[PDB]
Amino acid sequence: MYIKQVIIQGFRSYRDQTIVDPFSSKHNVIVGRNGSGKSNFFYAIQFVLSDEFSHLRPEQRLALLHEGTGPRVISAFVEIIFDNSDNRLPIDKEEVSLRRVIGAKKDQYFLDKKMVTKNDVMNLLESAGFSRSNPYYIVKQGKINQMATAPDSQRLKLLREVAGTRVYDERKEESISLMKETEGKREKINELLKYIEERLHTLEEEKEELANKKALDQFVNFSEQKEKLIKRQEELDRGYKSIMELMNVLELRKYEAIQLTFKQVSKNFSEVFQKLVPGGKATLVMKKVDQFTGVGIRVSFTGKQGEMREMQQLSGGQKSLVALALIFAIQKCDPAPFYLFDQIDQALDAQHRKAVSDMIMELAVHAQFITTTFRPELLESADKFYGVKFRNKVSHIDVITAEMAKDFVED
Amino acid sequence: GPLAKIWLAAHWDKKLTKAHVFECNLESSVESIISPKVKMALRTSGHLLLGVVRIYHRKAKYLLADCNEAFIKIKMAF
Ligand SMILES: Nc1ncnc2c1ncn2[C@@H]1O[C@H](COP(=O)(O)OP(=O)(O)OP(O)(O)=S)[C@@H](O)[C@H]1O
Ligand SMILES: [Mg+2]
Repeated sequence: MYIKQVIIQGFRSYRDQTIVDPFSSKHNVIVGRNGSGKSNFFYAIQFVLSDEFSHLRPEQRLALLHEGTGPRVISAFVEIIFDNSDNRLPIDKEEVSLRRVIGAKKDQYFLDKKMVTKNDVMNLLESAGFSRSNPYYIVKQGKINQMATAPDSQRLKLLREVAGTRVYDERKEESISLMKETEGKREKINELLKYIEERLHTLEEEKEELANKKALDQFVNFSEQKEKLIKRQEELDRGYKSIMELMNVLELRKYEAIQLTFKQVSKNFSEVFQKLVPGGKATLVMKKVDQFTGVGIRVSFTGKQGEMREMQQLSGGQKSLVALALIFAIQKCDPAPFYLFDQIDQALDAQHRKAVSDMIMELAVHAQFITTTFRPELLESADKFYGVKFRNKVSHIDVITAEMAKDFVED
Repeated sequence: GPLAKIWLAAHWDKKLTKAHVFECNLESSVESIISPKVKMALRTSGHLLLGVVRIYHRKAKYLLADCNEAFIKIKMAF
């Protein structure tokens, strides 16, 4: 499912209610001046979906209401509307309407106009393929900087997070708790099937010495109903032993998780790079919990020679590109339905700007993108175009033609 | 496949009916998590592991309900 439409009212630079024209299912690109309201829009989406913003302090409540001239608002909302024309959202509508409203001492979701709990939402989303474990459906230049400069250690702190080796344990515990809560029922069950078993056994000897009454008539029914339960307990007693085979095999595979996601992401890494920088050669190096101390990068833009450079010896935008390659290789290892990009080409020239725009034209066939740029290359790969103006203390976002967007980033 | 049901059981579990809980084979739902055709992130193997255990819980949840009516029905006529 993708993002069909968004509605904002009272949220940051968006005082009056704004209703964005419905998105392309592929590459949407937003353009605007400084302080215009691009990154504010992306924050509104995040206010609804992103797991961090689920539990808000009382001051972040205030730093979201439009603060300005007029009657300083006391509640703001955002509504996302998902195109469910793939039924990835477990719901029998073609459109799902999820919205969140907030004030001071007030925070409530609304699934298709009925209230729900914050936990309800995070489960509805997880089952559409949209992890709360996944931070990469949204990339700001904050993260591309932070990732190009980052040391070899911080990048290993990133595989341990991608292997999911921590959420697995979070679930694996949620599982063993039920498993025991259920194993309680089984001893209650296995006990009533001992009363019924022996109460039915004497009821049969009573029946035979005749060779009160309404129990004697339908004894064979009690007998027949009982052996049907015995069948069901033997189902449990057998699925239990089965769940144990499973739990056993997963703990074996958690201890192969980190070494595993490394090889995949290393392979994906070199793939993404060799088509961003056709001719190039890049690779991840595991280096000395475990004896793993870091994950470093070895890039050779220059064809592939004895001009490999460890990554901090790369140029400044060369580090930007490689950080972008790594973010691409990781998303391949964990796709999301739609991706938000906030000024990613900001440090790359015009040639690497194209190569990133090209490689997004490829990923657009299979997922939704909404992005913001200042240069005309992420504009050819695009399918719909928006502008953000700031007009009268507030933000306006409207549809522009493709030349309206190029005339804005080339003047 | 069947993993769609287990998946649904782990998160949006209220879309599973008693008939789905009963008809569901835990033994073979496990068989298709352990041997997946598209080997999966450990993060989603644990999502599945939870979906299974939900069903196993809910099976026992019904059996124990049934097993008590069976006890009080015959403890009554007798
Ligand atoms: N709570 C708020 N109430 C009113 N205005 C706000 C609030 N928070 C931020 N702003 C202003 O919203 C305007 C736009 O915010 P942004 O969305 O970050 O614009 P922008 O397009 O990202 O600009 P860039 O990233 O420098 S190109 C800025 O002038 C902010 O000062
Ligand atoms: Mg910004």
